[PDB]
Amino acid sequence: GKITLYEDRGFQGRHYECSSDHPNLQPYLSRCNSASVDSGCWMLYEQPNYSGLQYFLRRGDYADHQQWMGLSDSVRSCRLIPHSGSHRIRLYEREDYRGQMIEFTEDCSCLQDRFRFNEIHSLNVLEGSWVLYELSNYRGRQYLLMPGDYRRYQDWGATNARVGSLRRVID
Repeated sequence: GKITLYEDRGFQGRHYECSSDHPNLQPYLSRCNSASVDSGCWMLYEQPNYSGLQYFLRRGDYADHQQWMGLSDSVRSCRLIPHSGSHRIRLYEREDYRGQMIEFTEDCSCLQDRFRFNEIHSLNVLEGSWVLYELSNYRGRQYLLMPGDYRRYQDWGATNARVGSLRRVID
């Protein structure tokens, strides 16, 4: 993967190129207003050490932060999301993997068309990396999920449990 991040809008000002996860971009860039993704799938974070608001970016050019749906010019850590060949996830109605459950191996643009819960309170990533979204059609807050256990909603970094769509990360 390769991404170039620029301080100024329209691919200007001081820039910095990443090829791996970077937990602290502050020594190399004091703001981020445009980005170019040459390869791979990336997650940008508003705060350092993979903290704060998250934004998914795929191969392409982003002339301003609103183009990746950011609300500010704070990008302070990033992750190169790992490729997978298969994806499988389970979502649960309540904490600790109880209540009604649903599984996906495809993208789901609208969770409520399959499930009947505006909120999801635990989940299991069995394969592949996924971006979870607060709202249907891949809108609202974004949360990266990677293979592993998520037993409450605060484990994917949310402060609420709204989930309305789910996308597989693919290159």
